[PDB]
Amino acid sequence: SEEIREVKVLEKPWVEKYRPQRLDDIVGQEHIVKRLKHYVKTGSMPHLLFAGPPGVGKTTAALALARELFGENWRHNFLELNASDERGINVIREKVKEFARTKPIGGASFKIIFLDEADALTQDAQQALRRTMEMFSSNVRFILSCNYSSKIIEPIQSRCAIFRFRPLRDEDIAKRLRYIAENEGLELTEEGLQAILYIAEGDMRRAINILQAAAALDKKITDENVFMVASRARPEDIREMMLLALKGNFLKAREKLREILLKQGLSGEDVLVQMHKEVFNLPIEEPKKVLLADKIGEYNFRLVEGANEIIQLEALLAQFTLIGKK
Amino acid sequence: SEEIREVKVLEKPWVEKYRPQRLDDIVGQEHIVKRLKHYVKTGSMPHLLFAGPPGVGKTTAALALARELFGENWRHNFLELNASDERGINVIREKVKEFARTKPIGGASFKIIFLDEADALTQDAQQALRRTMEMFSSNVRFILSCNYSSKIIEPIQSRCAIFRFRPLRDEDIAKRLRYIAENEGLELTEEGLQAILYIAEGDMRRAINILQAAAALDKKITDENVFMVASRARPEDIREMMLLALKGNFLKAREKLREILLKQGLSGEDVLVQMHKEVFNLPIEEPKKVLLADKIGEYNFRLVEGANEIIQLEALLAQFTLIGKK
Amino acid sequence: SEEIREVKVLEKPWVEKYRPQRLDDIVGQEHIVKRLKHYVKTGSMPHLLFAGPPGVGKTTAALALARELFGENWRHNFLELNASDERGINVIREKVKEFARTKPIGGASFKIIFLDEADALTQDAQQALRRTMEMFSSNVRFILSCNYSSKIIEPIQSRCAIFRFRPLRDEDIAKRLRYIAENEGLELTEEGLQAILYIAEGDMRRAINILQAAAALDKKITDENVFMVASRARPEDIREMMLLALKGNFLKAREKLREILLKQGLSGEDVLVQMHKEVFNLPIEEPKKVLLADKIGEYNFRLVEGANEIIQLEALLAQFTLIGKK
Amino acid sequence: KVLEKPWVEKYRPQRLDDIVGQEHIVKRLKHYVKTGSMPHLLFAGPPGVGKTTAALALARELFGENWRHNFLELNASDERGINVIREKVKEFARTKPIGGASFKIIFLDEADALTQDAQQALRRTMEMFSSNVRFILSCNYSSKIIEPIQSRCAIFRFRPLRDEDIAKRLRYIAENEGLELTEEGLQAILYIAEGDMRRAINILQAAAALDKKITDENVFMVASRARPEDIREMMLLALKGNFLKAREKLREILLKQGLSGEDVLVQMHKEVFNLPIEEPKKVLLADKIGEYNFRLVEGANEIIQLEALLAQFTLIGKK
Amino acid sequence: SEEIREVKVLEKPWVEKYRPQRLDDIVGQEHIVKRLKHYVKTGSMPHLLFAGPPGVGKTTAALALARELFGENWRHNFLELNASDERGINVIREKVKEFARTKPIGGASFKIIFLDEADALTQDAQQALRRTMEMFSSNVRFILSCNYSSKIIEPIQSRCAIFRFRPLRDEDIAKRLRYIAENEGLELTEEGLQAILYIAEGDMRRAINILQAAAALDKKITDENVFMVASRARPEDIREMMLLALKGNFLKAREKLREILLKQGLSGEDVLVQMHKEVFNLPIEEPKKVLLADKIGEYNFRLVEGANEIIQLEALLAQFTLIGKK
Amino acid sequence: SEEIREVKVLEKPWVEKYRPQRLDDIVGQEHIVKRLKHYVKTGSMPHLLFAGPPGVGKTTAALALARELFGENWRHNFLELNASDERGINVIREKVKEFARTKPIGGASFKIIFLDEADALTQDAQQALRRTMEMFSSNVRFILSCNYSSKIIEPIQSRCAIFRFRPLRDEDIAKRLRYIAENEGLELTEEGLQAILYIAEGDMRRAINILQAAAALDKKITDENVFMVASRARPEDIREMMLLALKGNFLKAREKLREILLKQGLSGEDVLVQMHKEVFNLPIEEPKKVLLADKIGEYNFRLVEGANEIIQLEALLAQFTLIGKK
Ligand SMILES: Nc1ncnc2c1ncn2[C@@H]1O[C@H](COP(=O)(O)OP(=O)(O)O)[C@@H](O)[C@H]1O
Ligand SMILES: Nc1ncnc2c1ncn2[C@@H]1O[C@H](COP(=O)(O)OP(=O)(O)O)[C@@H](O)[C@H]1O
Ligand SMILES: Nc1ncnc2c1ncn2[C@@H]1O[C@H](COP(=O)(O)OP(=O)(O)O)[C@@H](O)[C@H]1O
Repeated sequence: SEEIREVKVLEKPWVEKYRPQRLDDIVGQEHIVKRLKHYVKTGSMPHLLFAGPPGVGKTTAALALARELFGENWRHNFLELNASDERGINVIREKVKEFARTKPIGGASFKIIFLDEADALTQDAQQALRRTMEMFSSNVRFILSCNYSSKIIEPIQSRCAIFRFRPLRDEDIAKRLRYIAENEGLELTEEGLQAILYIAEGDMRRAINILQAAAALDKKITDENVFMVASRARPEDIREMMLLALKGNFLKAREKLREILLKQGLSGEDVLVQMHKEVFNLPIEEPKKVLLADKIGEYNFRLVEGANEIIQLEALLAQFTLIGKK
Repeated sequence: SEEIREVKVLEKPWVEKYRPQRLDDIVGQEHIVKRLKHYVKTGSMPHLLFAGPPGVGKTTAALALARELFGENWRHNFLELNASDERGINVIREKVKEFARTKPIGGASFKIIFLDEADALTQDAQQALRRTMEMFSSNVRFILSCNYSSKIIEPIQSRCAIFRFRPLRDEDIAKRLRYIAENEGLELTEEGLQAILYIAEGDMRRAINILQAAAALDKKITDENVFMVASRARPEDIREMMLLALKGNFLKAREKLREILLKQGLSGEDVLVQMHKEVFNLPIEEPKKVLLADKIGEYNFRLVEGANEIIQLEALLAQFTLIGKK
Repeated sequence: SEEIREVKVLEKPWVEKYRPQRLDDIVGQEHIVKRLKHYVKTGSMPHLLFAGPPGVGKTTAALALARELFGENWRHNFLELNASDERGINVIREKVKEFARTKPIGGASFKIIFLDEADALTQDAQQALRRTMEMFSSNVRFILSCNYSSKIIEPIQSRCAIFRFRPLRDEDIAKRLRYIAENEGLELTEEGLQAILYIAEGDMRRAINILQAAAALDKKITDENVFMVASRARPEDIREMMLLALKGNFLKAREKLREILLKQGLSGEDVLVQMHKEVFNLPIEEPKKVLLADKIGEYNFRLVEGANEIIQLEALLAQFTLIGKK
Repeated sequence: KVLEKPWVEKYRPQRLDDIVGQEHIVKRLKHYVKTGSMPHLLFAGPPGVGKTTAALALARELFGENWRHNFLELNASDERGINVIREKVKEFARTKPIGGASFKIIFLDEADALTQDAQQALRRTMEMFSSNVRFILSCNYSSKIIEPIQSRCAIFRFRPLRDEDIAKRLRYIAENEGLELTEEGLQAILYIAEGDMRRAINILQAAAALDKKITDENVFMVASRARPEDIREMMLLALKGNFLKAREKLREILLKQGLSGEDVLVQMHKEVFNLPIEEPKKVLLADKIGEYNFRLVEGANEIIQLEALLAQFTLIGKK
Repeated sequence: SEEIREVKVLEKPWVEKYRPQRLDDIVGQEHIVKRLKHYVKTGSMPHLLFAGPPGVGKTTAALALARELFGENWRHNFLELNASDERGINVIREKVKEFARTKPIGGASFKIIFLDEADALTQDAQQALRRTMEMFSSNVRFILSCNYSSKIIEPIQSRCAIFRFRPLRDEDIAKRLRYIAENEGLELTEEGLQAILYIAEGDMRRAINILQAAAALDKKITDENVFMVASRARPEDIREMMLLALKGNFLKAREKLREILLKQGLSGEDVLVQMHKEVFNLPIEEPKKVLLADKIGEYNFRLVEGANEIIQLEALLAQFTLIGKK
Repeated sequence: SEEIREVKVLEKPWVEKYRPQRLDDIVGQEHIVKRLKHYVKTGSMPHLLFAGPPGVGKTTAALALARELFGENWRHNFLELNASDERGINVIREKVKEFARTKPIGGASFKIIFLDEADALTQDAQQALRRTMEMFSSNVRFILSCNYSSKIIEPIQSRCAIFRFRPLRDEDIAKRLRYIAENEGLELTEEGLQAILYIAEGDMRRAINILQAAAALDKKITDENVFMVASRARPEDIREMMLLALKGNFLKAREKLREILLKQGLSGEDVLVQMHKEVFNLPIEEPKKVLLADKIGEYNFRLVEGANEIIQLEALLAQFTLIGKK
């Protein structure tokens, strides 16, 4: 009757389907929320600037806040625009003037325009936005999302309360993953759990995206699949490949590299990045880590210029055999 | 010579003549074929993301699926567009805009678009295709081909079923080469065969294009003609050249090189890639292989850095900055 | 009946709320102001050129000169373009053809175009400007802003009344700090005051913007809050990181970088910028200072060109460990 | 009209005095007409500077209205095989002249293109019908022609034309073909041709192929070279300390004109000395331009890189 | 009915018209002449290896030898071939087979095959020659010509009598020239002769070719014409360009270079060779000559790789300005 | 016919005229020659493995072995192949089996196949040789040549009698040179002999060539002719030149190079070869010797690629003084 289990899990993004709906559902940002609640509890708040990584809270809170601030009106008093991609037409001109001119729904004191990826706007775009901002201050309240506050011109920055979102701890990312798992028919094995936490590195959205894609292959989330979904390899394999080289077993490490490459089908950059991570979890004297670190930097730049992936990766492993002889 | 033979033996691409038209006519991608058959046998499939090398199954598996799904109605329900060659993102979100606006043919529930070289798209481009993908999510199903899944933005990957195509085994490649050989009337010499395998190293397409090419020169497939069209020197020659130089006969290694570059007029990268390969077929101590591998990586970069004019030009402008303030 | 404390402070930029609105309200640069009062009480004034540090008197003085020569419409006879934020000497020349186009509002002898950072234009550009300055000379007067009168060409300078502003002392702007800090109800801690001073680097505007942003974070203007909003790290922390590297403590330097990166949430460019500034306050010989300073620029080039941030940033630390040894 | 015939082959000098800028050469050429005696001639230099103009202009004065036969014009870059160069000549310099002088002229355009052996064959052919015909070999560098042919030739080195010379000629074509030669466009055509008269005539035309009005824009547009002002700005930005914006402008240029690393590179080379900076800076830039031209060159010399690598094997070879 | 002198001067190359006919006429190769005379005087002669520069006596000697060995029969019994495959190694070993499979004319005991540029053959080729050499050793006698004996394989070298030709002293060259000047009614000025000798550096052929070229321009041989037809600028001029660049006048040096290039019409390599010849004749400190010699070597190699000449030449001049700042 | 002394000397290469005929003719391997004679005495031998450097006795002895075992029939029973020559050894494998097929001529018990450079065979290649070593062990006997026995697989080593040839010594080489001098009517002087020994440095083949070449100029072998025919300058001269450069006397070095070049007419490479050798005989610290040597190698590469000989020689001498004063 219905579609296949595969399409059922791929249709709607788990990232959205399970985004917390209230400032009390959000996690790991405890201090950030306390500040936000104060707003909703007193119907008073200035323009906001949410700085930090993607998938750690920002837009979840930008929505939750509006929700607890307008109840059933959030959707009629909250304009979500994405500066960068610019979803649609001139999503920064005639669109706003409309929303901005009308009034809030309910006894609401103001509206909210959530400009996501604001730091993607040129200095000029930000100048215009500065005016377009102070223009309807009385009616609209801005919530600017960005990677780095230092990428937003000061005129705009001085009119905002700065919030700095940081990565989330594993436990928190884990609780959410365990929940989505149970409430989806998944058999989240612990190996698969750890495999997701490690890669995700504190980015909730990222962990979810890996969890979902994983489930599409099978309801039993195994680490082997966590790795097949992300262009990732087993952290254990990457280390062996390096140690083998360091120890002096260049040919063998070339062998290992060949396997990881064939099994995972990941890119040179993918391997390089994993290499840069595992190198620091190696029983190697400090001085060798210094040399290793420099080499990874240099080879990363060679890849950027277009150098041959396999040739460069093998030349890097040989460098390891060289740094290993000391 | 061959009067008209060199007109019929090469008028139609043997890759688009002997290309499997049935999922079960595909070799090497077993577990992938299994999954694909399950789609045609349910009428439901989500968006597809095909990751791996070229000429190894990705496009024949797209067509062999359109066939088993649209019967003779494939040429009108299955569209193929190259993400790179195509003018741009817009032209892309355009051609599909008119294709996915009219229902299928033959009662098929949906039509299919095949975006080849999808990772060739910029991030912004992948943002456009993303929206367009969701826009026509009911009428059309997308099959995105890419060299690495890690070069496709997460929003799109979290909506596709991931498939990883690996290189075909030499066995299967030969099985099909003999076939095409018989039905085409060719003296498939044991030599010329091994050549094509050694050069193709897993790439079905590449192996065929070469086979057909050598045939276009002479009905009898000689490893001589293989290397000729293959634009690759004889491994024996490459190894000799490198071995001579290693012995200490630079002057002689250099003549050998000149000859090669003279005969088949290969390229710097051609020779380099062949040298990278043969380093591991030489009778030398591992430590020497370590060095040679490092050196070949280095000259690969020298070649790359040389042909990357923008990187050079910008490094120049930066030199100006350190100068214009001295 | 009142907004929360956070909203009161932010509502208007303190840099304006404490801006000498009149010529006779400026303190510190007396000799200069008096000369400016000669043009207000005479009606006649030539093209001008202000020389001095940022936020030391340049803008506040020019703005005041538009209130005593236009009345309350200091906005309909006073343009404001930034030579460095503008394309070139065309988009700028065009803006002067649309401003001087229509005679000054009311009975106004002429309008005024405050070109900020004029000495940021190339000399071929400073020519076109000199050409444009005169052509409209009649209806519009200019107030070219620069950092050094010497960075302005001859054709220009000879036509301007050179006003030079002296860098306000460090404990000088401190006055206009403890003031506003007490006039706005703030427990401006001594540390924090010093922290603002270190980052302000002689610019009052930046110093005010930092207090306002810091005050919005809490009543007590602390150092932890001056950095968090400034998007910078404690100079001691930067230097300690660089020093820790030079000494060969690579591993420790890494963690310092991680901490800074994690907590303060800085950007690679942010870090690289602070590294380049704290490298000269190092208990190190000048020769190493220049080398290190160039390495920072080398790795930034890599970043500008697409290299991986954490990989390169750490590679840079290793260069430090390596350069320390030599 | 419109574009019936290339201004070049149309407004080409017919007399040795119609030629300008190669005075030392013309004076020597008019000594041949004056005595009716002349040896094999060797013309070396760039294209569009006077070589063929003189070849024709000379043959006209040595044969008069009757010179269309006493002048077999050939082009060395012919069908791979000089076996066609001995039969076509076997009968040309076998048929003595009449009406003209005591000999015939065979203008072999681009003679420095022949291979060693081909040139040695031309040395016997040259000597074969020496009494009948007289050769006029045209080349880029006389150093490409074998000495046995250089010693038998009177050598003339055609230099690039000066601006004043080229300019006026363009004018005497504009004011007779319905054209407006403004100042922005003139200084433009000149700047790009760098003394090449054929080029400055193909640029004047192509730029007028949009309208008689020759604008500095129509000029750079038709041609490849980018706006000197742009290249110059980019460098000043860079020099001024604004690497980011310069990088930006560069992309522009490339994105616009669609040029190569070397074209842009030569253009930079040219404007460096045309910059408001002190001399010492020009020293450092000059050095830096050379360095990067070398990097680009080295990067593309696949033989040198490969042999450098084999030389390295030799090193690694010694255990 | 005569011809203009310019015409009578260019009818036949003087290197030929005046090439010595007898061994006794040959100059500056005393000892060699004697060895060869002993062959004609005894009818006994082995294979020969003539090593040395071009235009100093090798060919003349080979010919003069034939003339004395075969009288008028020298053209019949003496065959010259350019090893530099004036058609291809074999299609040259073929021409020697036809020529060798026949009896000598006039009743002489053997014929001569004079190989020009033997040292231009690869080792494989030189190995084939050694065979052909041994094959007809009884009928033919080979005279192999090379720049350096060390470039000919030992097997061949052992079967030959080595003759090491040297450059000719100026006196020797002067005589010949003044002789030809006498016989051609030219005015060889002291200066013109000094120029010719300077430029020829001992190569008789070269000297005579310059004389001839210059005579074609005027019975009066002036150094102005010598330099002009020899495509070399005068020493004093090259020295000026260097001293100009060396004292700080880079812009001037460039100009001078421009003049030389345009005036005399040299090449990039021509200027470098001249600079190398003249740099040691400058009133400069030894440490500077050391840095300049190193630079000329570096730039020579850049030209060898095909770098742009003007760009490299100006860049080299800039190096003179830098080195110039003691 | 009665040719002059010279023609008689160059009649045939002395290396071949005096090639050791019998095992007692061989010089310098006394112990080995003893084992070899034992085989001829008993008419039987196992497979052999010759190890050591080139031109020191391996082939010579192998041939001398075949001559004594087979007498006049050696050429029929002794086959010599080169392992490294893959293509040829395969396009001749048929001939080999043929040699191994037919019985030994003259009634001898077996034929010998001499595999030169047997250590250029891979592990599998060596495994296969072993197969055919046993296969025909009854009719043919193998003599494998290599640089190191350690490069031949244990299996194959187990089946052979190992012989380790060592370098020859001046004394062995000098005795043979004396024998030839006597058997040719030469006046071998001490200076001449020591000169030869010095130039040949352990190479018997080269030593004989130098002697023959010198005998062709005179019957009295002087150290003057030896250096000349060998195209080498006085070793003291090369050393003095380099020492002069190193002390900082670049100009004197240059003068010396001039004198040398004036006295002989060597090539850039001739000089570099000698420099490369004499640098190791300078009273210099070893690390310097390695620098200088590397440097000569670098400049030889420019020369081989077409650089200007004299310009590079001078640039090289400069590099010496730059290195010295450091
Ligand atoms: N504290 C959190 N609690 C629960 N889910 C979270 C939290 N932070 C992020 N997420 C998840 O990550 C996704 C990314 O949105 P968000 O956190 O606002 O970051 P961004 O600014 O990159 O959009 C959300 O859809 C949500 O599922
Ligand atoms: N020693 C010499 N005596 C007389 N003429 C010489 C001598 N050396 C060179 N020449 C002249 O230089 C020309 C070059 O020929 P030659 O000396 O044989 O050198 P190559 O073998 O390089 O051609 C000859 O035509 C001859 O006129
Ligand atoms: N003892 C010797 N007596 C005479 N000549 C020798 C002797 N040893 C080597 N040679 C010379 O060296 C050449 C090289 O052969 P050989 O010594 O067998 O070494 P390889 O194994 O490298 O071939 C011989 O042809 C011969 O000219």
